[PDB]
Amino acid sequence: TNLCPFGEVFNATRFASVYAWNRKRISNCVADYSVLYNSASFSTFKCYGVSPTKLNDLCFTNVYADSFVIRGDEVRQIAPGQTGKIADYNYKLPDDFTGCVIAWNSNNLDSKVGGNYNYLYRLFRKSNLKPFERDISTEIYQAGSTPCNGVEGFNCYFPLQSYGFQPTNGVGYQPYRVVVLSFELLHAPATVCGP
Amino acid sequence: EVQLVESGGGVVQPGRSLRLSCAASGFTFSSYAMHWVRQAPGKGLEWIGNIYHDGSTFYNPSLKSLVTISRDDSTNTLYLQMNSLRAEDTAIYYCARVWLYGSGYMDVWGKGTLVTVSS
Ligand SMILES: *[C@@H]1O[C@H](CO)[C@@H](O)[C@H](O)[C@H]1NC(C)=O
Repeated sequence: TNLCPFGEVFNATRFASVYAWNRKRISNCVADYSVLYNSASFSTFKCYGVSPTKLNDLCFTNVYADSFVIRGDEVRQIAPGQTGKIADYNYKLPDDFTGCVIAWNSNNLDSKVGGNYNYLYRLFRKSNLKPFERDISTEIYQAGSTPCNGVEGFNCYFPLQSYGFQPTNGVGYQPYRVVVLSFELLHAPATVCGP
Repeated sequence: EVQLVESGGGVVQPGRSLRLSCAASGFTFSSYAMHWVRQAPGKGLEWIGNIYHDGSTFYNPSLKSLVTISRDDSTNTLYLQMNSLRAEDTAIYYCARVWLYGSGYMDVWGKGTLVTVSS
């Protein structure tokens, strides 16, 4: 009968970066989804495999909330079948994804006038990520035809780059907070239900 | 010209602190992000920490609370505080510099400092 802690997810003070996105398991609660879609704060509310209006009528199990911060034009890369830096090396959604991608502008929280640098994205990986795979591993990688045996070769590229968030940046470069809700459709005795 | 110089290495007791300094000369220290790297003899390079103009410090998840990266921008310097030294931290340390407006190429490197720990 108790409420699901969406306020600890959407209204959190700090979000982790997209390379180290935060995953929260939501279970044994009643989820009131009607305060999400009718809120005018979210610019992007795109649900795959479920309509957002019917979210109150279905009982799920093992609901996952994935929270991170990406810039403005990369919100389209949080979708099944997309390519880019975020989809390949930072956060990959499966082709059979069911759930909802919610994203809203957070320039007045996540931008500082000198430049906010608390948010990182991985620039390169040897292979694309598997879906729902987290790469917090920061490893020095090479450049080509010379090994990284110290300084001596071509100098060694770093995988994680920080976003340059200033509030004077135009929209599209501005911080957008992304929460991805992921469900499973009625395979076990369900724990997460609507009213 | 562009130059990174380091200081602070030596032979010290384990558990005693160290303060390694990386002075930058010839370029403005802003708009570049600074890295600390170490390598052990017989081992490859291991990245330690990043710090930006904001003061955002990012550490290696492998080693926790042993180091503390401290940037200073009045005199274009970078400090590393190392606390509670273990025997395996015998390493050559390097100061690295990336441009924030390109790929993560580390451009020029420090020549390095030698840290030898023993009892
Ligand atoms: C976050 O705070 C605003 C402030 O009014 C509130 O309207 C909104 O419902 C909160 N979000 C959640 C998920 O409770």
